[PDB]
Amino acid sequence: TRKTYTLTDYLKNTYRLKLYSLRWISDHEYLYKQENNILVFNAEYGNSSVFLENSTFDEFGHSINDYSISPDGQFILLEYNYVKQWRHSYTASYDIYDLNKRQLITEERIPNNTQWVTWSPVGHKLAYVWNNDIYVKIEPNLPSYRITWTGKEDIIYNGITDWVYEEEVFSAYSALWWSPNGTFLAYAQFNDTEVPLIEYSFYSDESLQYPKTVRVPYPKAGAVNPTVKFFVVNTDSLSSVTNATSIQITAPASMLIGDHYLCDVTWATQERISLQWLRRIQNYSVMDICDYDESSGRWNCLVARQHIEMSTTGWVGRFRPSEPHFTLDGNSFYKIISNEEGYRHICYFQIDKKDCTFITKGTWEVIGIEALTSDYLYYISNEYKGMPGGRNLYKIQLSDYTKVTCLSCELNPERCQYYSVSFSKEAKYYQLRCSGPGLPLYTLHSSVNDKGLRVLEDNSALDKMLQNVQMPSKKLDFIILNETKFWYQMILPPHFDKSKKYPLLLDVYAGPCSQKADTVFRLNWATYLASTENIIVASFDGRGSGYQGDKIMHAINRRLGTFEVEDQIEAARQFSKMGFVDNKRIAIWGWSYGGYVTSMVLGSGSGVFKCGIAVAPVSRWEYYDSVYTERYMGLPTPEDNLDHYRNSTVMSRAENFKQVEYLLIHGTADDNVHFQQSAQISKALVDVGVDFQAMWYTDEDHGIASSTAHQHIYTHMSHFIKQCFSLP
Amino acid sequence: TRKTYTLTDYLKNTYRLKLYSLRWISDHEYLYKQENNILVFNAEYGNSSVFLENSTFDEFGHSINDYSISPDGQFILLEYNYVKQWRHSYTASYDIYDLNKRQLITEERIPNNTQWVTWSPVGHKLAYVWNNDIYVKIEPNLPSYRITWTGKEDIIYNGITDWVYEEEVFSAYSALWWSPNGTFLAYAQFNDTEVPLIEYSFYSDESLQYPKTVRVPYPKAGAVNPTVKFFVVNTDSLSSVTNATSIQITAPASMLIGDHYLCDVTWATQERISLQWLRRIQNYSVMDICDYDESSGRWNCLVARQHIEMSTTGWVGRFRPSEPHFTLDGNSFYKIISNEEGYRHICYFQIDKKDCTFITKGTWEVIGIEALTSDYLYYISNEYKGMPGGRNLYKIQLSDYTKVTCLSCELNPERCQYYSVSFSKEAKYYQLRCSGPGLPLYTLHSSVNDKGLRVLEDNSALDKMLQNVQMPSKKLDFIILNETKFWYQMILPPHFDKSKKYPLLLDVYAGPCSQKADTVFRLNWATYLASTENIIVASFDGRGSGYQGDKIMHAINRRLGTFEVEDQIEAARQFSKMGFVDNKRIAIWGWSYGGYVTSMVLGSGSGVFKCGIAVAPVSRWEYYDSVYTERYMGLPTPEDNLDHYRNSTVMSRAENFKQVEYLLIHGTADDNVHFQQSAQISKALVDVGVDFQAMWYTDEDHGIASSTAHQHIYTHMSHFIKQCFSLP
Ligand SMILES: *[C@@H]1O[C@H](CO)[C@@H](O[C@@H]2O[C@H](CO)[C@@H](O)[C@H](O)[C@H]2NC(C)=O)[C@H](O)[C@H]1NC(C)=O
Ligand SMILES: *[C@@H]1O[C@H](CO)[C@@H](O[C@@H]2O[C@H](CO)[C@@H](O)[C@H](O)[C@H]2NC(C)=O)[C@H](O)[C@H]1NC(C)=O
Ligand SMILES: *[C@@H]1O[C@H](CO)[C@@H](O[C@@H]2O[C@H](CO)[C@@H](O)[C@H](O)[C@H]2NC(C)=O)[C@H](O)[C@H]1NC(C)=O
Ligand SMILES: *[C@@H]1O[C@H](CO)[C@@H](O[C@@H]2O[C@H](CO)[C@@H](O)[C@H](O)[C@H]2NC(C)=O)[C@H](O)[C@H]1NC(C)=O
Ligand SMILES: *[C@@H]1O[C@H](CO)[C@@H](O[C@@H]2O[C@H](CO)[C@@H](O)[C@H](O)[C@H]2NC(C)=O)[C@H](O)[C@H]1NC(C)=O
Ligand SMILES: *[C@@H]1O[C@H](CO)[C@@H](O[C@@H]2O[C@H](CO)[C@@H](O)[C@H](O)[C@H]2NC(C)=O)[C@H](O)[C@H]1NC(C)=O
Ligand SMILES: *[C@@H]1O[C@H](CO)[C@@H](O[C@H]2O[C@H](CO)[C@@H](O)[C@H](O)[C@H]2NC(C)=O)[C@H](O)[C@H]1NC(C)=O
Ligand SMILES: *[C@@H]1O[C@H](CO)[C@@H](O[C@H]2O[C@H](CO)[C@@H](O)[C@H](O)[C@H]2NC(C)=O)[C@H](O)[C@H]1NC(C)=O
Ligand SMILES: *[C@H]1O[C@H](CO)[C@@H](O[C@@H]2O[C@H](CO)[C@@H](O)[C@H](O)[C@H]2NC(C)=O)[C@H](O)[C@H]1NC(C)=O
Ligand SMILES: C[C@H](c1nc(-c2ccc(S(C)(=O)=O)cc2)no1)[C@H](N)C(=O)N1CCCC1
Ligand SMILES: C[C@H](c1nc(-c2ccc(S(C)(=O)=O)cc2)no1)[C@H](N)C(=O)N1CCCC1
Ligand SMILES: *[C@@H]1O[C@H](CO)[C@@H](O)[C@H](O)[C@H]1NC(C)=O
Ligand SMILES: *[C@@H]1O[C@H](CO)[C@@H](O)[C@H](O)[C@H]1NC(C)=O
Ligand SMILES: *[C@@H]1O[C@H](CO)[C@@H](O)[C@H](O)[C@H]1NC(C)=O
Ligand SMILES: *[C@@H]1O[C@H](CO)[C@@H](O)[C@H](O)[C@H]1NC(C)=O
Ligand SMILES: *[C@@H]1O[C@H](CO)[C@@H](O)[C@H](O)[C@H]1NC(C)=O
Ligand SMILES: *[C@@H]1O[C@H](CO)[C@@H](O)[C@H](O)[C@H]1NC(C)=O
Ligand code: NA
Repeated sequence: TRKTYTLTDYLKNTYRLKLYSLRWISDHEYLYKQENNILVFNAEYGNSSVFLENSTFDEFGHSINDYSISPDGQFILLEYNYVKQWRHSYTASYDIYDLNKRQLITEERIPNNTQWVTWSPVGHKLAYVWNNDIYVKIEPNLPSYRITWTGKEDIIYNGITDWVYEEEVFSAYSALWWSPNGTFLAYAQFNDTEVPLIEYSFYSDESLQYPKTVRVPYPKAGAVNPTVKFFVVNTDSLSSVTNATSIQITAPASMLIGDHYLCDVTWATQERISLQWLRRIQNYSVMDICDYDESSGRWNCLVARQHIEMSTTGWVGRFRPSEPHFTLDGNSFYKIISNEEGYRHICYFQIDKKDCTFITKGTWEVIGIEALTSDYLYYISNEYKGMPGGRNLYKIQLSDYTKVTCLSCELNPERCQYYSVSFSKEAKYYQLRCSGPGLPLYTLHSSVNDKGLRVLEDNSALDKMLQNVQMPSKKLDFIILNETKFWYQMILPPHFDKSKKYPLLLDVYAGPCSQKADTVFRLNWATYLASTENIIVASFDGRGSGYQGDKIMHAINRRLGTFEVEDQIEAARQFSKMGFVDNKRIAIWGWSYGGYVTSMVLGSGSGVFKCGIAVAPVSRWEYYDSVYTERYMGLPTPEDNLDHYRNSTVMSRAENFKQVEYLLIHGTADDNVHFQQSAQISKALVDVGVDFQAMWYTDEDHGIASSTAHQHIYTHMSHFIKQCFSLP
Repeated sequence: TRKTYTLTDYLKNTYRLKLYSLRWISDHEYLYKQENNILVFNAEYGNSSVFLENSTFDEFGHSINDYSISPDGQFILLEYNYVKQWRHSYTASYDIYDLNKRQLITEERIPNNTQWVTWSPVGHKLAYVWNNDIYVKIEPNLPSYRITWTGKEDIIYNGITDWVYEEEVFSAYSALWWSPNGTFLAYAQFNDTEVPLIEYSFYSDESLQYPKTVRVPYPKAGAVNPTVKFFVVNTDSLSSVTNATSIQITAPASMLIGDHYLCDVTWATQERISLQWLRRIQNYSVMDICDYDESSGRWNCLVARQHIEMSTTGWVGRFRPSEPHFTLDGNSFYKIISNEEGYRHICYFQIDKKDCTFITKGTWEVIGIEALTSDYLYYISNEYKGMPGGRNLYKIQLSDYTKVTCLSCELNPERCQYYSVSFSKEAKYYQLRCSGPGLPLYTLHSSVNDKGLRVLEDNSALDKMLQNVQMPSKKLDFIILNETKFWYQMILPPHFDKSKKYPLLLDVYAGPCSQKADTVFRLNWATYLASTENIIVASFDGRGSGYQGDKIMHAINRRLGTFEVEDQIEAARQFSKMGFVDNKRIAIWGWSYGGYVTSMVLGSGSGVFKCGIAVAPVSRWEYYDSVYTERYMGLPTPEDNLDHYRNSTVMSRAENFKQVEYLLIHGTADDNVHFQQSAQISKALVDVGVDFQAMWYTDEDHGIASSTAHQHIYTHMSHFIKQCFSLP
C-alpha cells in the first residue's frame, strides 16, 4: 500500500540523510554551521554562542563557497568564484574579514585565480599558491613575500601537485606543510617538463564555435614521470629586501638511483620533519627523519634514523606508505604496517632504532590511527566480531598492550557497526559518526572516562519518513573459496520471499584494496532497483579486496584483470545456484575499475551474465596513469611485465561479447580514465561485428556528476536493466 | 517461396552490380581491366589485345593501387602505398614504368609522400606536389625542376587545395592546370595562415598509448578564410633558365575589394586561359579571359572580355559558377546559366560580347555539357517526359539550334531513363551508361552515324540471380502543392497491396540542389527494408531541391532549416493520406544534411513521426564551413543573417524530442561535419532531461565507410527501426 523508493526519489534526493559536520578549534570547542550561521560549541556542556552572523556578509556581492577561520579565531578567509579542476584541485578568489575590527581587509588582498591557500597551524599567517608559485603573508593586511619564482603552468609546480601527484599520491592539490607552530613552511616542487600530455576536446556551451583542446601533463604507464624536490623555508626570517632562502632536503641515495616519488610528509616537532620516499617500483620506501641545525641553518637527516619499509608479496601500504604518528617529544612514533602474517597493524618505532614493536596483532586490520596521548593511542579497526566490513573505535594502553578497549562496539550494536571519529585538539573529546547498518548517528564523548555526553544528530526525522516507504533490507554474509572466506552483500527487495526467483544485478568495483561488502547504510540506485523493480543488487569482495590482509589483497599483484574478475564470476555462479535467484536474469555493472571488471567479465565467455553496464572503464592498463597502474602491474616492458599488460585488455575479448547485451558509457572530458579507453573498446566490438549499446556524455568527466548528466545516465541505465530483465 | 533481399545480402554484397569502367586513350582505343589484365580495345570493331599482362608487376614488391598511362602511351604511372586523406585528397608512392624498354625507372624517382601527380595533357611531362610545393619533370628519368619554395604544411598550399577548397570549391585536391599542349602550367596558391583549426582526437590502433590530435585549417561560418593567388609558368623554358618565373594573374578589382574565391580555371587555347572568381557573398562572380603576351611574357585580361554572372534570387550556380566550353579557336564558348525564367540552359558567348544567346530553353534543365565538336554540342538534360529525375543525352546542331536530337531517350525507354556518357578523345565514339530504372546497361556508340556498336555489359548474370528473389518495386511520381509539382519516390515491398497499412520510413537528405527522387536503380538498405521488413521507404524533393528551376532551388535562400524541413513533414502527411500507410508507424532518417533535417523534423513537435535516426548531422550552421554555409546563409553577423543562424539550430528544439524516439550517430574523426555537432545535440538533450539512443564510431569520418563500421551501423539502425515499428 505504501510507496516504494523510486528512481525519482533517488534522483531528486527526496530522502536526505542529516549530518553533523563540526570543526574542532581547540581542545574544548568546535564550530558548526546552523541556519547559515556559524556557532561555537562548548563540548562539555553543549551550550553555544553565535560566532558569525549569516547576515554579516549580506552586501558582500559574491556568493561565498566556503569559509575558514584562522586558528586564533581572529580572521575568516572567505572563498568565492570557485572553479573546479580535477578531483581535489580548484581555483578561487579569497577575501579576509577581520573579526576583531568587524572589517573586511582591502589592502594587499590575495590574488584572484588562487590555486591553494592555508592558514598556519597556529595564529594567523597565510601561505597560498598563485601561478604555480608560493607566497607567504605574516599578517592579513600586509604585503606577501614571494617564496618561489620558478612557477610555470604545466611545467613547474611549487606548493601544489601536478595531475598524477594530486590523484594518486597526496589526494590533495596541496603540496605545502606548515611546521607545528608555523615557524617553518615545507613544500614540494614538481617538474613535468618531459611528461607527455593527454589531449582531448572540450566543447563548452553551444556558443563556442571551435571546440577547445584540453592538454594535461599525464604520465601513462611506462612513460616519463614528473620529478620532485623538497624544500623548507623559515617564515620567521623573511625580508622585504631579500628573496627568501629555501633549504633543500634531498632524497636518500637508495632513491636517487632511479625514478622515485615523494609520498609522505609529516612534521614530528617544531624542528624535526619526516618524509617518506617511494621507488618507481613501489615495493620499497624509505623514511628520513630530519632535524633543524640552528648553527648552519640546514636540515640534516641522520642515516641512523632511516627506516626502510618493503614488501616481497606486493606494493607498500594500501595505496602508499602509511603516515607516522609521532609522540609529543618526537622521539618515537606509531605507524601502521603489514606484519609477518600479512595483516596491517600498529608498530611502535624509536627514531634511531631499526626494529619496531607491534602493539596490536590478529587476523584483522587497523584502518587508521586517529589520536595519540601519553597514555593512549586511539584507532579504528575491523576487529569486532571478525567482520572486515565493520569499523569500530578502540584505544590501547601504551603502558600495557594487553589492555585494549573498544569504545564504539557496544554503544548500539544493532544500529551501529561502522564508525569514523573526530577528536578535539588534545583528544580531550571525540565525536563518533556511526553510518550503518541503521541510520547515521552522531554522538559526542569525553575521553577521561569515555562518557557519552550527548546525541548531536540521530536522523529521527528521516526515520519517520522512511516508515511510509517499502525499504529494501541488506544481508551481509560470506561464501567460502579454498578454505578462505569472502564477504558479499545483497540489497534485498521489500518483503523478500526466498521461495521466489529474483533477477540479480552484481554491483562491482573490485579494484585492489576495494571493499564493496560492508555495514554502511546507503540510499542509492541499488536502493531503487531493489525497492521498486524487485531486483536483488549484490556486491562481492574477492581476491584483491582490502582490509583482510596481504594474502588476499596481494593475490592480484602484477596480475590485474585475473583473479578479481574470476572471483566475481564465481560469486555470481554461486548466487545463481541459490533458490531465490533466477539464473536466466543475472546482470553486472560497474564504474571506473568496476567498468573494467564488468567488461572483462562480460567478455569472459562464462555464460553466467545476460547483460552488463560499464561506465568509464579502464580498457588496457597502458592507457591509465603510471603511479596507480605500475603500483600493481610493474612496468610495461618485455623485461618486466609487458605480456600481462598486453593480455589483460578488454579489447582482446571483443568476440566473446556476441552472447551478451552490453551498454558502454563514458564522459568525453574524462581526464582520469580517458574517453580513449572506451573509444578503443567500441572499435574492437565493431571490428568483430558485435552489436551493443552506447552513450557518451559531452564534457562530463570521470564522475559524470553534473545534475542533468547524473539524472540522464541513471535514467538511461534503468531502462537498459529493466529491458534486460523484461520488467514493466 | 522465393527468398527476400535480406540485410546480410546488402552488407555482404551477394547480389553484385556489374559495370564497365573504360579509359579512352585516343579517339578510338580504350583500356579495360579484365582479370587483373589491362586490355586495349578497338572501339570500331571490339577486338582487343593485352596492353599490360597482370603478371608484369609481381616482383614489384608492392600492391599497386592504380595506374595511369602518359598521353603518348610511352610510360605508365604506378600508384602504391595509397593513404586516403579527405574526400578527394590522398598520399601515395609512385613509380614510372617505361613501356618501350619494359623497364621500371629507378633514377630521379618521384618522392614518397607525393600529394598529387599528373601527366601533361600531351606527351609525357610530369607535374607533382610534394611538401606543398610544385615540381615538374620534362622526362621521367631526369631531375625535377622546382617551381615553388613557399610550401608550408597547413599554411601555404601550392598546386593543391586546402580543406575547404577541396571539399566545397574544386571537388578535387589538385590545384594545377596544364595548358592544352603542355607548354604552360597554371596553378593556385592558398594561404591559410590565419584560418582557425578544427582539432579532434584520433585514437588509431590499440597500440598507440596517447591519442593523436588531428589539426586542420578549416574556416567555420563567418571565420577568416584562406586567401588565394593564381600563377602561370612556362614549362618549356625550365631547361633554359635557372629559375622559371611564375607569372601571377591578379583577380579583378571587383573581387579585390573584399574576401573572394578562385572558383574555376579553364584553358581556352594554347595561349588563352579563363578564370572565374566568386565574392565571399556568392551571388556575384566574374570571369576573366587572359592572353599571353609573347613580347612581355606577361598575361593580360582585357576588360572587354570580362563576363559578369550574378543572381538576385540566390547564389550563383548550382554549387558554384559553371565551367565554360570553348570552341577550338577560343573565340567563343558555351556555359550553363539560368535564364530569365530561372532554368539552367546553355548560353553561347562571344568572348568580347557581354550578351550571350541561349541555345536551349524550356521548363527543364541542362545538367551538363559533355562534348563539343566543330559541328555539334552534346549535353545531358532532364527534358525527356518532363521528368526532372531522368537524364538523357542530346545533340544540338551548331549551325541550326532547331535541330536537337535525343541520342538515348528511345534506346530502351522502360529500362533506361538515367544516362551518363563518356566520349572518346575527339568525340568519335561514346559509351552510354544507363543506370536505371532497370539494371544498369553499358553500350558503345559511333558518333559519325549515332549507331549502336555493341553492348558492353547488360548485367544478365545479376538479372538471373534477382529472379529467385522477392525484390521491391519503385514508384516515381509527384504531388501538387501550391500549383507546383513536387516529386517523390517510394521503395514498395513485394506484392504491395494498397488495401493495407504499411509502416513508412522517410529517407531524407533535402539540402539545396539535392534530388532524392530519381530513376536510378539501387541495391541498398532501403531495398532490404522493403523486401524483408515490408517497410515502405519514401523520399521527397521539396522546396530547395534542384534541377527544377531557381524558383524551387532558391526558395530556401538565407533560410536553411525552414521550407525544406516543413515540406518533408507535409510530404509524410500526403503519404498517409494515400491510404496505405500506418499513421502510427512513421519514421524518418537521414545522413549529413539528412541528419540535420531529420533532427529538425523530430524536434518540430508535428506529432507525425514516431522515431528517427540522424547520422553525422549538422546541428548549427555556425559549426559548418564558410564556403558551403555562407553560400546559402550569408554571414552570421547581426548586420547580415545571424538571427536565422541562431534560429535554425537543432539544440533549440531539444524539449520537443520528448515526443519521439531518437537514435543519434556520429563518427569521431569526421573532419567534415565535426563530432562537435552531435556533441552539442546530446548535451542539449541531456540538459532538458530527454532520453535517446546514441552511438559514436571511433575513428570514422563523415562516410563511416570502413567495412566493419558500415556493417555495424546498418545493423544497429535496423534493430532500432524494427524495434520502433514493432517488427520481429
Ligand atoms: C616555533 O619553534 C621554533 C623552533 O623551536 C621557535 O624558534 C626558536 O625560538 C628560540 C627561543 O626564542 C630561539 O632561541 C631559536 O633561535 C628559534 N629557532 C628558530 C629556528 O627560529 C619559535 O619561537 C616557535 N614559535 C612559536 C610561536 O612558539
Ligand atoms: C620489488 O618488486 C620487483 C618486481 O617483482 C622485484 O624485482 C625483480 O623482479 C623480477 C620479476 O619482474 C625478478 O626477475 C627479479 O629477480 C626481481 N629482483 C630484482 C633485483 O630485479 C624486487 O625484487 C622486489 N623487491 C623486493 C624487496 O621484494
Ligand atoms: C584490332 O583488329 C584490327 C584488324 O585486324 C587490327 O589491325 C591491324 O592492322 C595492321 C595494319 O598495320 C596489321 O598489320 C595487323 O595485322 C592488324 N591486326 C590483326 C590482328 O590482323 C588491330 O591492330 C586490332 N587492335 C587491337 C587493339 O587488337
Ligand atoms: C600568407 O599570408 C600571411 C598573412 O597573414 C603572410 O604573412 C605576413 O607576411 C608579412 C610579409 O612577409 C609579414 O610582415 C607579416 O608579419 C605576416 N603576417 C602574419 C600574420 O604572419 C605570409 O607571408 C603569406 N605567405 C605567402 C607565401 O604569401
Ligand atoms: C626562384 O624564384 C623565386 C621567386 O623570385 C624565389 O623566391 C623568393 O626567394 C627569396 C629568397 O629565398 C624570398 O625573399 C622571396 O620572398 C621569394 N619569393 C617567392 C615568390 O617565393 C626562389 O627562392 C628562387 N629559387 C632559387 C633556387 O633561386
Ligand atoms: C604549344 O603552344 C605554345 C604556345 O602557342 C607553343 O609555343 C610557341 O610556339 C611558337 C611557334 O609556333 C613560337 O612563335 C612562340 O615563341 C612559342 N611561345 C611560347 C610561349 O613558347 C608551342 O610550340 C606549342 N607546342 C607544340 C608541341 O605544338
Ligand atoms: C558555555 O557555557 C559557559 C558557562 O557554563 C560559558 O561561560 C564561560 O565563558 C564565558 C565567556 O568566555 C564567561 O562569561 C563565563 O564566566 C565562563 N564560565 C565558566 C564556568 O567558565 C561559555 O563561554 C559558554 N561557551 C559558549 C561557546 O557559549
Ligand atoms: C625541469 O626539468 C627539466 C628536464 O629535466 C630541466 O631541464 C633539463 O631538460 C632540458 C630539456 O630537456 C635541457 O635542455 C636542460 O639542459 C636540462 N637541465 C637544465 C638545468 O635545464 C629543468 O632545468 C628543470 N627545471 C627546474 C626548475 O628544475
Ligand atoms: C581579481 O579580479 C577582481 C575582479 O576583476 C579584481 O577586483 C577589481 O574588480 C573591479 C571591478 O569588479 C575592477 O575594476 C578592478 O580592475 C579589479 N581590481 C582592483 C585592484 O580593483 C581583483 O583586484 C583581482 N585580484 C587582484 C589580486 O587584483
Ligand atoms: C585514486 C583513485 C581510486 N579510487 C579507488 C577506489 C577504492 C575503493 C572503491 S570501493 C569503496 O567502491 O570499493 C572505489 C574506488 N581506487 O583508486 C584512482 N586514481 C582512480 O580513479 N582509478 C580509476 C580506475 C583505476 C583507478
Ligand atoms: C559538397 C558536400 C555536399 N554534398 C551534397 C549532396 C547533394 C545531393 C545529395 S542527394 C543525391 O543524396 O540528394 C547528397 C549530398 N551537398 O553538399 C558538402 N560539403 C557536405 O559534405 N555537406 C555536409 C552537410 C552540408 C554539406
Ligand atoms: C540566515 O539566513 C537563512 C537563509 O539564508 C535564514 O533562513 C535564517 O533565518 C538566517 N538566520 C537568522 C538567525 O535569521
Ligand atoms: C628575486 O629573484 C628574482 C628571480 O630570480 C629576481 O628577478 C628578483 O629581482 C629578486 N628579488 C630580489 C629582491 O633580489
Ligand atoms: C585455491 O583457491 C584459488 C581461488 O581462491 C584457486 O585459484 C587455486 O587454484 C586453489 N588452489 C591453490 C593451490 O591455490
Ligand atoms: C591474370 O591475373 C588474374 C589475377 O591474378 C587472374 O585471375 C587471371 O587468370 C590472369 N590471366 C589469365 C589469362 O589467366
Ligand atoms: C620510398 O621509401 C622506401 C621505404 O623506406 C625507400 O626504400 C625508397 O627508396 C623510397 N623511394 C624514394 C623514391 O625515395
Ligand atoms: C547579394 O546578396 C546580398 C545579401 O542578400 C544582397 O544584399 C546583395 O544585394 C546581393 N547582390 C546582388 C548583385 O544581387
Ligand atoms: Na549522554
